[PDB]
Amino acid sequence: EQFRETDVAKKISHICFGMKSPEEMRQQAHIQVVSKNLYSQDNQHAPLLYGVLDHRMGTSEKDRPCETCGKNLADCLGHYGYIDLELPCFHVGYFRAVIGILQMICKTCCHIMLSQEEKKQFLDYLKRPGLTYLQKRGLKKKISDKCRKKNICHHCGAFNGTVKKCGLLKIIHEAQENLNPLVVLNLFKRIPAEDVPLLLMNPEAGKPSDLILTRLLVPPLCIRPDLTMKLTEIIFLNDVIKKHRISGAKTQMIMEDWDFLQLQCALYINSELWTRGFVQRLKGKQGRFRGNLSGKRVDFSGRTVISPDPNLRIDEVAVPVHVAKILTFPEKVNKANINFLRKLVQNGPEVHPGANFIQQRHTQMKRFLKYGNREKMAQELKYGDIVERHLIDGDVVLFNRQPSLHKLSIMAHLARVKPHRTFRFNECVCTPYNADFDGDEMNLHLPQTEEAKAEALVL
Amino acid sequence: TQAEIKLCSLLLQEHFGEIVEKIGVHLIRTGSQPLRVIAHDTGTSLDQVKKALCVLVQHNLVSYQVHKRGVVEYEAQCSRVLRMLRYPRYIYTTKTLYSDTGELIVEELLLNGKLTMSAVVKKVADRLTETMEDGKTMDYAEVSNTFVRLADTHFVQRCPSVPTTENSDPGPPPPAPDDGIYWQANLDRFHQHFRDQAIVSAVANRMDQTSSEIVRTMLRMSEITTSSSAPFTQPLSSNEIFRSLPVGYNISKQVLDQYLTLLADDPLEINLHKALASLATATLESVVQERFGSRCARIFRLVLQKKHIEQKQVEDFAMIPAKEAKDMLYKMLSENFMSLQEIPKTPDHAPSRTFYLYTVNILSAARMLLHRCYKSIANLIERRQFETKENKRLLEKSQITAPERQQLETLKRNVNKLDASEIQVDETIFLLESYIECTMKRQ
Amino acid sequence: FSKGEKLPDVVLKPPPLFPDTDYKPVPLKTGEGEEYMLALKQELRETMKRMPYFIETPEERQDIERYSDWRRLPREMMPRNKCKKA
Amino acid sequence: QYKDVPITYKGATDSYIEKVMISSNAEDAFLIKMLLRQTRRPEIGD
Amino acid sequence: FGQKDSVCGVSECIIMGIPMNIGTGLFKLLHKADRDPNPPKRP
Amino acid sequence: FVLVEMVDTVRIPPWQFERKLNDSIAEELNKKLANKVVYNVGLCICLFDITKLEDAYVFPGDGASHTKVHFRCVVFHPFLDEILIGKIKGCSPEGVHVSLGFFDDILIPPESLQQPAKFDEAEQVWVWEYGEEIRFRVVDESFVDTSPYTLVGSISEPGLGLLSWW
Amino acid sequence: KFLQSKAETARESKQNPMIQRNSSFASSHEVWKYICELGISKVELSMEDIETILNTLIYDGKVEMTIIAAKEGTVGSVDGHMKLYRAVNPIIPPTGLVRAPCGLCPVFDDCHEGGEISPSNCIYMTEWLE
Amino acid sequence: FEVDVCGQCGLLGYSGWCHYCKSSCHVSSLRIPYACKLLFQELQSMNIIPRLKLSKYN
DNA sequence: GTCTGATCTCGGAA
DNA sequence: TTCCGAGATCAGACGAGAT
Ligand code: SF4
Ligand SMILES: [Mg+2]
Ligand SMILES: [Zn+2]
Ligand SMILES: [Zn+2]
Ligand SMILES: [Zn+2]
Repeated sequence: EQFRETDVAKKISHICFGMKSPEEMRQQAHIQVVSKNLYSQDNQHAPLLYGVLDHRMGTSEKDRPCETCGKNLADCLGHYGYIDLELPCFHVGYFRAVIGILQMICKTCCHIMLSQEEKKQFLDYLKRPGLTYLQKRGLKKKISDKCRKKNICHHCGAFNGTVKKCGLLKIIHEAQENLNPLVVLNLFKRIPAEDVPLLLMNPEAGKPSDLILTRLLVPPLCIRPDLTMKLTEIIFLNDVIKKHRISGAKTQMIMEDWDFLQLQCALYINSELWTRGFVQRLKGKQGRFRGNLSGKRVDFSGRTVISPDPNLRIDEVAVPVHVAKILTFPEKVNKANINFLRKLVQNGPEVHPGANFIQQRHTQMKRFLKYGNREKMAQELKYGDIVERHLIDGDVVLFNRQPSLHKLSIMAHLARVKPHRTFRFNECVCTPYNADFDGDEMNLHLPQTEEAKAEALVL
Repeated sequence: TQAEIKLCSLLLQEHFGEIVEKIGVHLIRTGSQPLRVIAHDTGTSLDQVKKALCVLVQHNLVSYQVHKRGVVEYEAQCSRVLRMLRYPRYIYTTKTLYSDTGELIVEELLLNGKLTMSAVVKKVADRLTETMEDGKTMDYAEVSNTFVRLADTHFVQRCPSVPTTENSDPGPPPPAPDDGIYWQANLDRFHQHFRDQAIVSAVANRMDQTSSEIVRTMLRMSEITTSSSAPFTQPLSSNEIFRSLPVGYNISKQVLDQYLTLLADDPLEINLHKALASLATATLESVVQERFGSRCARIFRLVLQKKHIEQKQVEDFAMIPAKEAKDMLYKMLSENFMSLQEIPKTPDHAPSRTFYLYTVNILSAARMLLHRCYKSIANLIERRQFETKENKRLLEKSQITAPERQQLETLKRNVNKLDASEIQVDETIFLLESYIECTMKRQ
Repeated sequence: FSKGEKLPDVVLKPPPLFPDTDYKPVPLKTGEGEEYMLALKQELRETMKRMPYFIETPEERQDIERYSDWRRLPREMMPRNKCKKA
Repeated sequence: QYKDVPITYKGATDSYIEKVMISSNAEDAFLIKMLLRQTRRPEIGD
Repeated sequence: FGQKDSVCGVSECIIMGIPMNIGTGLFKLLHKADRDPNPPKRP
Repeated sequence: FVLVEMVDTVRIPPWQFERKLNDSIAEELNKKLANKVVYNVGLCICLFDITKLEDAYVFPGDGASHTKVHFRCVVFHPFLDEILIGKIKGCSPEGVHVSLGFFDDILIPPESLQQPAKFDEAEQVWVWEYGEEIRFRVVDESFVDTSPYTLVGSISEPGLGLLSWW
Repeated sequence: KFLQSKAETARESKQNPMIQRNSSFASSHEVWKYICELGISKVELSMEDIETILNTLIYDGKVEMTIIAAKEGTVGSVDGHMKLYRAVNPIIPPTGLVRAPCGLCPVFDDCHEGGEISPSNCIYMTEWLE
Repeated sequence: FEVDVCGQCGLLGYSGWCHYCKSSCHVSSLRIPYACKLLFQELQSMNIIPRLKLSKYN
């Protein structure tokens, strides 16, 4: 009866950065966010109804599970929702590329102003077997060189000019023509797929029609537990653009709230063209790149004041008892530390050579070894399972003095559990740390896997 | 023009096959591409690419030419592939202008692509005799008579001389005596002749019956002396107009001369530039009439009157209320018919400016509706692609319960409602594409 | 809150609609040819076959398909009624 | 309807209460202030 | 641009959480257990 | 029955490093591909041979040994030309159920083609009269996963005559 | 001043002499009326209860300039002050029609494939096919 | 962290199957830091789409 | 609150 | 005659960590 099924994880080979056309934005989202400019919090017991926090989107609190999965906040990802912008508006991230394309393509036939030779000269360049980012961004200069010299096409013969970038997020083409994002959408619809690679947009990633926004993905609720406030400010304005069309108003205000929606869509991305946006979550020493992807906070790590101890070997740090009872190393049970871990699990998390967590052999939750019988857990301890024994002497911790200026500021050390709350090391190894004992503190990480224990000790 | 490429994927899928579509549609997507490069990028074996290009050069969809590298880069012309949609209409006007014999001449010329005279007359000697009475055999000499009779009015033109490059192979393209020389159909002559029906129906349904016939006989005697790139017809005198009138008419010369100076002086204006320019706006106006009622169509004609005089008169010049009117403007704006505010000259201010004036631009509203009509036939064929694969169980039962048969007659009502509706939107393409080709220089 | 109820509508109904199956009488002639050539273009020599089915089939065996008056007279006239270019 | 929000003393070491003051603030709402002694002889690190 | 980057260096393998190939991840390790490409059975 | 050449990345955990690989992979691959129908392939049974075993990597995580293994496994897949011999382990009024002997009780014959005395009338009547033979006729498998059986067969019985038993 | 008026009641009254058109025969030039249309505007149209019995040419000509946009005759010689050639002619539609049910729907334009609005199952073609 | 992407159209699909292209077959779990998953899911929130193309461990 | 390369406008010349 | 040099204005950034 059973049919075969594979259960195997994989690894990243490459990342192909692309866009989603606004028909792909809709069928990668589970709910419409056409609902209220209010926060979906109701008057009584503030629940969530259709809003901008539908809960099929994500989860902001531990008690409320999301609806499109059954899972709670812990092990559920985000799910996507989408809002429909009434009037299409410029994406401020791709906005320099829209002027970069409207300078290349004709403003009447939507072909690139080139000969059939220069096109074939550049398309011969693009089918090179070796292609770099340098060999791409070099061409987009050169193709915008030869196209911003011409004034008559070869494919329609109509007359083009310059694209001058008037003001904030507006376009002027030479009482001169103004290209609002309403006219840009169908001009980018009429670029041929012949001329899509010549603007260097790899069309497997995304065609130029989706540089501007007519739908918009709202981020899931699990990655926003103040950017929600910028989303409801859109759907407020997405009704003001919906009401005033069927209400009757002069175009200098319907072209103003379209301008006000143009900024508000752009303000949700960048906010320095008060509330941070999606740019400011990826920027500076606080954003996700420089501080959450590289410089991320770390478990099993402590920090005290240092004091000298010449009576240690150069390779040993004296670790306090109270710290060594907290920082734990998962030492798996392997026929040589079975009697040693049995001897120390009877001590439990109060005597220092002891333990405070046992996983069973199969992901059973770590059994906090304080409440139960330790001797019943000692005898039932078998091979394979994990014991989180204390930081014992002979374990490999690694220092760091926080202004790390050279390679020697992180160094491994064997760990001997001494009787105090200071990190005490030999004073010969203090000029690598540039550490005097005038109240200086320095951190102590504790590597968990056995592969990262040898990489500390040897290297 | 991605929706255009959506149709060329659909048009080849129904006619020949799938890999001849795939290698075909990729060549539309990457252009001047050699034989080995096409087989490597589509992931197709080289034996099937040689066959697929062989069928594609036969039906004149892919053209080959080498310049510098000594390696032939094939190239597919996009706008030819959509002319397959007009194929049964190309059959029909050869039945109104020629007999059943010559109607079958342009048929197997459109079907099998490149034909010699020695083959196509031999084929219609099979098809027309098998439908006629045995013993009353259709004589082939009348076919050779009507074969040249098509060519003297230049409905069939010959293939350009073959390059005969080393990479190209002569043996594979012909399908297996005399050699002869090949030709396709002159479908460009049809696009004159389909335009000839377009202007004669434009006058007859507007001016009078006798006004249109003198337009027809003007254009029927100006066929070979012009081309499609002619900005207007060759100039004629009124004395040969009285010579070229049909024998059904009896009108005196001087009364038709009054109608001749009447027909020369109109808002319509034979100015072939103004003719397709006036017929395209009626195609636009028949779409807003189709979609937004006569009230919004009334303000749609108002912007074709005044170029940049708007929103200070459109509430007055149509007398409809300000609430009801301004939703019609913004619906004409949001669907790109009303074009835009190209008059604002106050600097960088949506609130404070010299007041934005609406203005229709005829070509941006043209190229969109052509792109829309390309999108439309994608939704037509894909439905007929949808309803086909389910009902295959009961097509061969005739070759059966009461809901089983009832699904078939609701299918055959549907497909015949779809397939007829592929052609009624097709006449909007040519009426607008000929307007597109008439305003395009250097092509 | 004024629109915070549901997806705007399942569909939006336009009070004015399409006219008819326009040009009703004469496209009976083209309309059969739409279906006539499609009956003959698919059943033509200028098509391809799924040889990937036969490389997919390892069950090949015998007895299955997987295993298995023009009345005219001579003449010759070659006309240049057509263009002399390209 | 009552959920208790117990104000607990975290610390690491123990602390003795010295004073507990009871008053109204400006908007009279019964403020209560504790005061926790702790004596530390200066050991290694200080 | 449709930029397909491979994941190499260290500023991306740290972001992606791959063991970087610079240093200890340059080579890779095999095992030396009892194995051989064996003969099959006659069918 | 038919051989199927297959390729799998078989992970030996590090407490089996005493045993020889080609045996200890084979003990894993039997636990991976037994009684499991592979879609468009058939019902895998056991391991025939390991035709090529390549070199035992050990990855930066697990510490185990991952050998990519080319092998051949015998599978069950009727060739649309086989007259099999099974047993009726069930009778439904729409059609009989035959089962190959302790192999798979998942072969479900539709019954429309035998001699014009055909009905199953819910009192377990096999056939209205004039081991059991079977002609497996079509391949039919349905991939199960669909949201957050599977080799069924259709089995015929023509005018064989069945000289021994009716 | 007359904003409380429905000229859509009067658009048919300035239309129905141009639908009948006695003597459609082409015996002569048939240079056709605009002054008699100003003549029928001043004294009496088809019957209707009208508050603005005062007859000014500046308030009565405007119903024409709407009805030209509703496909009725252009102006020939209105450059004269009161009386000149003033040629006019009611324009019958120069085309047939050109649309389909799918030309009507704005939101249904989004689809491009089987998606949430895929045309393999749209409501509109299902409605049109009966 | 532990995340599920799919082979074709490679994008974050929750649990057993990916919502875009509901076909559930290509979906193969990755192992990733959560902060990188939060990068992908806030990149995809604006129009930058990191389309991962996986590969098996060699 | 500068330090920054880029990218836009002017102008004098073979 | 056009094109390239030289005049203005514009960017994103300006160390670790700690309580
Ligand atoms: S069918 Fe496809 S195209 Fe025609 S309307 Fe419905 S959705 Fe738009
Ligand atoms: Mg110091
Ligand atoms: Zn969920
Ligand atoms: Zn141009
Ligand atoms: Zn997917």
